[PDB]
Amino acid sequence: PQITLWKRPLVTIKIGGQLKEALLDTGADDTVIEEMSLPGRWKPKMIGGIGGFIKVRQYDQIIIEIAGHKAIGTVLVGPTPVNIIGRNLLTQIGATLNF
Amino acid sequence: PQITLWKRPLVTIKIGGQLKEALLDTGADDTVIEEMSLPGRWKPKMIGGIGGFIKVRQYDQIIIEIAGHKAIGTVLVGPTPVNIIGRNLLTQIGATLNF
Ligand SMILES: COc1ccc(S(=O)(=O)N(CC(C)C)C[C@@H](O)[C@H](Cc2ccccc2)NC(=O)O[C@@H]2C[C@@H]3CO[C@@H]4O[C@H]2C[C@H]34)cc1
Ligand SMILES: [Cl-]
Ligand SMILES: [Cl-]
Ligand code: NA
Repeated sequence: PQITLWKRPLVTIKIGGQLKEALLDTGADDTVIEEMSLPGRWKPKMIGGIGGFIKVRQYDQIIIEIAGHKAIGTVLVGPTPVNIIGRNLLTQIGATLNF
Repeated sequence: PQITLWKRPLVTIKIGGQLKEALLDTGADDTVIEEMSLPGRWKPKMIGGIGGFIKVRQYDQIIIEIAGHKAIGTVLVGPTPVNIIGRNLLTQIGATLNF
């Protein structure tokens, strides 16, 4: 699709068999999701947002569908105000910015 | 142009007679610039994201040139760690996300 930006670019994602809403976020290097259960081991990560640095849990090689497109990659879990799909997964679905 | 997302989508902007580097950010409703002077009236605002809230000054009807494309709108000024071009101005330059 071609997504205009008059409204937030919200999509449905599927992760762990569950549907969630998330924002397509070119300003995010990484994908950050609200608290949820994921399989496997996690690693620590500090990320810096507009209001400072939070701790998240980094899970690698997670199956995730984004607007019907299949991806497999890193998901950060923690106290984000919105689920954000960052560049690590936007690249996997072939997303570009155009003007 | 077509901008891939392997790296941060940074562009040069012209704002208030100054050149800055800013991120084309589909996850930002609003445009947020590091401390600078702008002309005209402003009012305070609180904006939130990862890490919490920051206080900014809201300037309306500010002309910005974004990668060569002129656009007018509201600009928030304050202690952002990165200059962000949000949806309020991305729409005006005709930016879309495509996959
Ligand atoms: C009302 O207007 C606005 C304008 C902007 C913002 S916001 O900046 O909070 N934000 C909103 C998102 C909903 C979180 C845009 C986002 O695209 C930031 C932009 C941004 C980049 C870098 C520093 C501060 C802000 N990205 C970022 O949080 O990415 C993570 C934070 C860091 C950065 O790269 C990774 O991506 C994830 C996890 C890591 C809030 C209100
Ligand atoms: Cl505006
Ligand atoms: Cl349009
Ligand atoms: Na003004």
